[PDB]
Amino acid sequence: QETQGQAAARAAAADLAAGQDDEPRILEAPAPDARRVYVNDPAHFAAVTQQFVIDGEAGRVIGMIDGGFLPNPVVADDGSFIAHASTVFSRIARGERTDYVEVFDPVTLLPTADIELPDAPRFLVGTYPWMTSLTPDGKTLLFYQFSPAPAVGVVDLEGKAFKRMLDVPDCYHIFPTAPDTFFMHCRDGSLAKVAFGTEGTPEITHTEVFHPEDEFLINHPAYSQKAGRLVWPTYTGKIHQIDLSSGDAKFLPAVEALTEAERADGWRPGGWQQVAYHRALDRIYLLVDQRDEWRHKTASRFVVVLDAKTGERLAKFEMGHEIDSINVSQDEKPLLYALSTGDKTLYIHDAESGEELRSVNQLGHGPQVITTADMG
Amino acid sequence: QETQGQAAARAAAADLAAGQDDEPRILEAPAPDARRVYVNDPAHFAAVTQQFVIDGEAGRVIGMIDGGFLPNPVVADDGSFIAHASTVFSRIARGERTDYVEVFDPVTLLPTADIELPDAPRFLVGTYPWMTSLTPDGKTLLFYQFSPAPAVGVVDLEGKAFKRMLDVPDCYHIFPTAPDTFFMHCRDGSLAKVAFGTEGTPEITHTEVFHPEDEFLINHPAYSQKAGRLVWPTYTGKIHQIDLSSGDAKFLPAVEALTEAERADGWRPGGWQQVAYHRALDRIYLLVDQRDEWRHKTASRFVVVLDAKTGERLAKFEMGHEIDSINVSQDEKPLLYALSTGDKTLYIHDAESGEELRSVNQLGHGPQVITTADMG
Amino acid sequence: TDPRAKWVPQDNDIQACDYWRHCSIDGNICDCSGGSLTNCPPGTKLATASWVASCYNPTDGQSYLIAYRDCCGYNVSGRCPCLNTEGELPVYRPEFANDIIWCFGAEDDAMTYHCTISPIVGKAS
Amino acid sequence: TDPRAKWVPQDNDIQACDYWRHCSIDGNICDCSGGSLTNCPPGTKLATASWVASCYNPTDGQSYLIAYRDCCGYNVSGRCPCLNTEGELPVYRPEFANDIIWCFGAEDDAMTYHCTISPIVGKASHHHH
Amino acid sequence: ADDALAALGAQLFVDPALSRNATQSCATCHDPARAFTDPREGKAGLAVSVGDDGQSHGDRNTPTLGYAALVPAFHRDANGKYKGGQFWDGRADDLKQQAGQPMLNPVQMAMPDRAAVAARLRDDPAYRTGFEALFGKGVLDDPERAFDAAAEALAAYQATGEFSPFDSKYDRVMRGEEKFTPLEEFGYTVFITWNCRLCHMQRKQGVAERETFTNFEYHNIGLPVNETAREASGLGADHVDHGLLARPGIEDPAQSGRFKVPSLRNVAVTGPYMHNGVFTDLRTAILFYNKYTSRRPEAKINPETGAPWGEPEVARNLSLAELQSGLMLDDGRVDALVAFLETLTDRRYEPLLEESR
Amino acid sequence: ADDALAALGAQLFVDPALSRNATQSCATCHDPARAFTDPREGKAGLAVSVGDDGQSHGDRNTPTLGYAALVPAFHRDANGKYKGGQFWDGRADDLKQQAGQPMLNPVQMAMPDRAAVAARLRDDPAYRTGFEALFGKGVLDDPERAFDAAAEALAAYQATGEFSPFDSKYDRVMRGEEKFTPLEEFGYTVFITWNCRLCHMQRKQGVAERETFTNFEYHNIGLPVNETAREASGLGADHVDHGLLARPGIEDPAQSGRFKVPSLRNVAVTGPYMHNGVFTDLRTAILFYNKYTSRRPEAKINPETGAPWGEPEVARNLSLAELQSGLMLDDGRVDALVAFLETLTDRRYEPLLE
Ligand code: HEC
Ligand code: HEC
Ligand code: HEC
Ligand code: HEC
Ligand SMILES: [Ca+2]
Ligand SMILES: [Ca+2]
Ligand code: NA
Ligand code: NA
Ligand code: NA
Ligand code: NA
Repeated sequence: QETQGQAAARAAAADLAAGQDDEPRILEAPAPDARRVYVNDPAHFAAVTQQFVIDGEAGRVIGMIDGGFLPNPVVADDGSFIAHASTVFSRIARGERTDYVEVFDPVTLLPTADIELPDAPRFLVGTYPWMTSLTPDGKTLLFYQFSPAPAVGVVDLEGKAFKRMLDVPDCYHIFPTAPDTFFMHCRDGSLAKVAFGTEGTPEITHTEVFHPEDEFLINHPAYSQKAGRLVWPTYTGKIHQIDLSSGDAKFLPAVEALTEAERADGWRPGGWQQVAYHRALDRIYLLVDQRDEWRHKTASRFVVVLDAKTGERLAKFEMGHEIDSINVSQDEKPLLYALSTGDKTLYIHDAESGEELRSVNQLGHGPQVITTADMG
Repeated sequence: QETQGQAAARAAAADLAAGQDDEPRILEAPAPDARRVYVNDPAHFAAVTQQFVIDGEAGRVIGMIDGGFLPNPVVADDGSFIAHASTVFSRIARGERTDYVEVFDPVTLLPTADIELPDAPRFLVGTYPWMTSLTPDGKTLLFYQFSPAPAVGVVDLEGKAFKRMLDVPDCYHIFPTAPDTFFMHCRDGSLAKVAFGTEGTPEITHTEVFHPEDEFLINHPAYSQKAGRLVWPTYTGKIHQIDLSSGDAKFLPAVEALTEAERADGWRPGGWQQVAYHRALDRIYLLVDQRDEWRHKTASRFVVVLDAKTGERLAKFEMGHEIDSINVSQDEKPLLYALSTGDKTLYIHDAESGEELRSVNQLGHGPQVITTADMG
Repeated sequence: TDPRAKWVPQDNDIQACDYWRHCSIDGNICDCSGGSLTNCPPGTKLATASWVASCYNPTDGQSYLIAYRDCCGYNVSGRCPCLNTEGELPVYRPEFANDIIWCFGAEDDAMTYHCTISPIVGKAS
Repeated sequence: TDPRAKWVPQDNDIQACDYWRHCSIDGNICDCSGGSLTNCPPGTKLATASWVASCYNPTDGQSYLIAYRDCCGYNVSGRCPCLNTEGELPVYRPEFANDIIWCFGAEDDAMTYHCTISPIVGKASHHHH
Repeated sequence: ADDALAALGAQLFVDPALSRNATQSCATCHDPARAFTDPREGKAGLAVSVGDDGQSHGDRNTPTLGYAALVPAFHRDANGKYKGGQFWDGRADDLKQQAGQPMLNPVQMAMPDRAAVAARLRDDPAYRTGFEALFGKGVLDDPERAFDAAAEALAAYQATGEFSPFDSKYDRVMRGEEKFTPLEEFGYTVFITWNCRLCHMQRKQGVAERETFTNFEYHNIGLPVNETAREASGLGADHVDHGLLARPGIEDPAQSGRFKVPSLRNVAVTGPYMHNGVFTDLRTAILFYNKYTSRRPEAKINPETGAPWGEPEVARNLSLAELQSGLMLDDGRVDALVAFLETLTDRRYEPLLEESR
Repeated sequence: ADDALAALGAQLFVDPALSRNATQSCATCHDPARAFTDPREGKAGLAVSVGDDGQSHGDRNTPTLGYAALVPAFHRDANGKYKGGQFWDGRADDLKQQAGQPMLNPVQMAMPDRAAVAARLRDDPAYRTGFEALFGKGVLDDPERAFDAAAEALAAYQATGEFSPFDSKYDRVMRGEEKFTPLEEFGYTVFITWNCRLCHMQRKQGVAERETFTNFEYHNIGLPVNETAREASGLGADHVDHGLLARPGIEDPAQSGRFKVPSLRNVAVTGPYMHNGVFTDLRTAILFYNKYTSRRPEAKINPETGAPWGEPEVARNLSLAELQSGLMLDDGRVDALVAFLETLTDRRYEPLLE
């Protein structure tokens, strides 16, 4: 119940009274850990953007990272670095475009690499986490290109160099599964598995078509690279789960996040990052609310929690705020992070009880993407 | 009654009903006129900023210009162009700094010049309009440098080139009076007159000291380049008026904008652009409220209008909002523009009655600076 | 006001988020930064790409195809933000997807988002 | 929250704009973006330049010189914005002026504003104020 | 009168006595069984047509007359864009001005002059009777009147519902009478959201009552010379078809190489394609557009030849703004566009789609 | 004990019998009338001092003893910065270790070694009595105890309030007894907001109980050789004064050219300035700092010579982060600083300010 700013005043007052000297200097952020959480602010399409590095346990901003236009954040699951693919222009929003990737030290936050991407190849889109993605080893960053056609760019983080573009079919998102492989979701309702070398036509294989043309799969599926679990809601709260851990796609049984009576009464998922997945608990969290069928990017006030294996509902939390995105820490007794784009506040909840524990406000203009490292 | 959006809905429905085709295209802003007003948003020290071009008559945004870090806007009084001195960095707020001047066509808003300033010489400070200034011929832009010492940079807009830095004494602000001369305000309490040829130390001439050390002159004086009138309020609403029309400084009788009993009951000027001067009406407008001595940057809810030659209060308006900055159109029957940094709203007032006519909201993050052309 | 309620089109104010043509807009209405319903503001560049939605016009009972186009090459306007998603499909059906910055084809290679226009291109079928 | 009333310092919460040492701060309290009362957040560069103010400490009734220093090279933090102006003098008295981006001396030539620290550098009494 | 004038035009249209050797009528090159285009093989395939002498080949592809009556008369709009007219280069203002030109062209019907045309009309008592009822006694004795009257009748006949019936599946679908296949529907969505719409829709915005899938403007899309056609036409290896600039009174070199945007109605059945019949397959015509957008090497190769498309005949004034859209059509979208364009086939030509499919 | 020790050191301090020819006392070079510095004009002017032999000159400016007792003993702090000690190069740990070095330095007092020092102590009946009472009978018959005891007395004397009275105007103002003049106050405000406070203040933040206007660090500010001093010293024109690196046990090449930040107390009356007395005027010393900040021609020229300052004696390890502050001191701030610095003059030397 003492706030951090109160504790700080108390401590400063004591140093003054005691004659204690200290050198003004640049702080290091505390070492990354499971309760570190990143909030990216795409700032409703502004040319420049911000990421907030947050201690979820203390509910303290421990740093920030500046970015350009609709950057794609990635966080190495092991805590060793963070990175983004970003876009700047020579005159704010006009002039020569430079796309680049920066890699940052997670405690000093200094850029340790700045790697130009030739020919301005990034997909500019409202931020979808899985449109830029690290391979599990951390050495390669894969970014999606839409124009002139779906393609995927390969960046060597270890050599700090752009490598190549890969031509892919009419597919979307990048779920890497290995140093040289990733999956994408195709217009035709299949997944595409893409395996690529330094040179040569990548090997592309499609799964069977796993959803009908009129079942719509949201832009913000949750993907646990460490579990190979792709958790993909539909507009109706039907949840496809795809197991990629074998290195090939296995389709798991569908579950419904909502009951028939809920669905008959207009319950549907909605928001941005509508879904989270806690690896250790094998639990899905889905933002849902009563809503018309085409209000699917609106905030929601409820999180249903369900057992990913059985589809059994474990909880329905009344979040008590307009939540657009959720994610969870990947530790035991996880935190359930509930980001409100409209309140520019991350609410931090106990994920077991749903109780709000604390909050971090003033997180930019339009914060929408929560990222955590899965360090365990 | 009918708002702009409503009128537009009706015109669109009529065109649809009539089968009228029209080519989607880039609009041209209406020609510059006296009622055009520019609101600059320094955005509370954000790295990129925006300027809003507004038709004050309709209370409509008619365009925008993007800027860098704490740019200094200027508007040619004749409406022929606008320009800014701006600052960008190679990686949002870090990296190689480029200071530059852009000149813009006032109806397509396209940049017609982009002139790099060597050695990053701009003074980075919350936006003071008279820290960057056009000479009356529009051929030269003069900007202030604070580091390593007060200096003034000369930029040739005609040749589109930076010329050189002028060494000055310990002085501040730039009030051009002629193609080769401008005044500054010095620490010792004088104005300095700086005449620059194309070469050599310039010639510098101090006025008398015109205010004591403990009399504080605000960072936002009003300056009418066409009138030669430098209007300089102090913390207490005392107003220095300095006539530079003759080429040399002559000090008009000092004037008080508040009465003794107001002073005594706590009335003081406060805000950002606290003062406006209407050239043809020879009239001063001062933002005031009841406030402590050291709350001199806070918003004010009242404007007093006073005659410049007599000191007589002509009006006291209750603005009905928290106002940080004021300016006026320089036409007959001028608008009094009252910009609320907090509301991000330019309130457009009839300068005669003080009635609120209309308003333009959503003017960025922290709009502070109103500029108009004196086209008459 | 209820964000989750069924969107109710009107054909009486183009700056409001319930204006009928905006049934799948994402961003800012260009009319609010110096453009117009179907034209871009000065200094910006008009994309040739578009997304489409079928939007019901309560004036005439007809549904029209609105092929949104972006005005590009400026920072986001910040005025009249709206997000509607009538019939809006995910990114893999990109002709009906609206998180994409549809600035392609804009002059000078402009790809930053400033605002969106809402022109009609046909009757829905 | 009466913006024009005399500013009343407290010695109980440094993230609040009424914290005694912030008596002439302009911008953002570094403690809200990962710095501390007297240290800059990670990634930023500490300027050697300052503007100073004498700030009254309600706790001991002493007035201390606070030499504000900016942490630079980042876009403005956007958290705990504050502007106070106790003793603040206009730009021609730059030693007490707080609109200036006091980023001089910062490593790497950083001159963008992120936030400001509030360290004590002396005891005070100025003639003004 | 309206009925009768068209009925006269009907007779003239199929009458080969309007060709010098009496071998050729309009209907010979604009064959009603082929959406009024020329099914006949010549030295350049179906690219260009053979005249009444049996030897002379034109240098341009015979266009459909279907929906040609919807094209406005040639004019320059307020934005300095030329629009409308007849012929690929707009050199005729309208159908009536156009009608007499094949009659007198020695490369087409090759009548020596107007008097020879009128002598032919006089030989036929039905024409004396029909022309006289509409245009007055002795009309056929005056070669200028007879020729103008024959053009008028032929323009009238081409304005009938037979030429523009609006009974394509597309029309039926827009009436609510049936629905597109899902491929057709995707094709329509692509057509209306991609750059095709910038040229192949009547209007910039809003809805047209009688859509013909052209804005009637003039664009250089940077087509190569059709070498076999160009050889057959005999115009020379150094000849440049300047398109609209060939129209008399057009002098602006920015119009060089621009041609009238064709209606895409019946496009499925009126191959080969473009002003010089250069592409034989509808899919090719579509793929040509990828050359401005795709970074894939194949986008530079004409699939019908396996060779580069070729240098533009006219390398300047290309419509790069519209053409360089930044987005490549993948095969599924090309397939979709084919399906959609096939829906633009008039009801009576539907049986022709079997063979093209 | 503490009084009596210091009182013995007071006798020794002025006693020329601690020099070879009995011509020189500590007080000869550290003259109490000149804030314990050397008023005597030699070869190289006042830049350096002459020893007992009448001909040997040193290669460093004789510093004040005032406030030397507040310098911590030499140590490396946890940030890796060396701090404290005595002599310009910190080569003595503290006052006690410093005191005997002049006595034996052939270029200064020139006693042959410790026994010669003892013997001179035995010549004076007063010393036998004074030393014996504090350190015990026979102290003077043992050269080592005698010399250490003399050094201890000297150090104790230098720790007396007399050497560090804190009665400058600055002290009086900080007690609320007096106000600064406007010029002095400006000078103080400049001092504490400009780079000077990064080095000439005891602490980084908070308030010092006994400010001596030095953080006791070592910095190379990039000074040139004092050519005439160097000539007079006889060290050779090839010689390089490496400052702190010359302290035994310091090997770190980063320390070459670094010298102890002097206390600015009494600075106004202890010219010439810097470790080598290269600048005669206080204003010049202050202007030297502009060479790092100012892009004006004048900044490159030593106004006492009319010529460029000179290349640094040691080009490496300049404290550029501190010195390149991005701001130039205008003449007005230099005046303000002079004025402020003069306020750090102890009361008894206020008469010396002209
Ligand atoms: C020998 C073949 C041939 C005959 C016979 C012929 N045409 Fe054509 N027609 C063409 C060719 C080839 C063009 C395109 C020529 C050009 O663009 O220069 C054409 C163009 C036209 C056009 C312009 C259509 C458009 O979209 O631009 C019309 C109308 C037309 N013909 C009608 C007629 C009529 C009426 C007759 C009989 C009086 C006729 N044609 C006889 C081959 C012929
Ligand atoms: C810049 C204007 C423009 C754009 C965009 C354009 N067209 Fe065309 N199209 C033309 C013109 C002009 C011609 C005739 C070119 C010529 O023959 O010289 C043409 C010809 C065609 C033809 C041949 C028709 C015939 O009768 O010979 C087809 C099929 C066609 N286009 C389809 C498309 C499709 C599908 C798109 C979208 C991928 C498209 N066009 C985009 C201008 C354009
Ligand atoms: C010949 C002149 C001379 C005499 C005699 C002399 N000194 Fe010094 N003193 C100096 C010089 C020169 C330095 C600086 C030497 C250096 O840095 O290497 C100095 C430095 C010191 C310092 C270090 C001060 C500081 O801030 O670093 C102390 C303490 C000191 N002297 C005390 C004494 C005492 C005690 C005696 C008598 C035993 C004495 N001095 C005799 C010239 C003299
Ligand atoms: C980088 C740390 C540093 C900074 C900053 C600095 N000084 Fe110094 N100052 C020193 C050192 C070290 C010396 C002695 C240099 C030497 O002799 O080698 C010194 C010497 C002086 C002297 C000569 C003192 C004497 O007894 O000889 C004066 C006067 C002085 N400084 C004033 C200032 C002023 C005023 C400023 C601010 C403009 C300033 N200094 C900034 C480190 C610094
Ligand atoms: Ca054809
Ligand atoms: Ca000295
Ligand atoms: Na051919
Ligand atoms: Na011509
Ligand atoms: Na000398
Ligand atoms: Na050493």
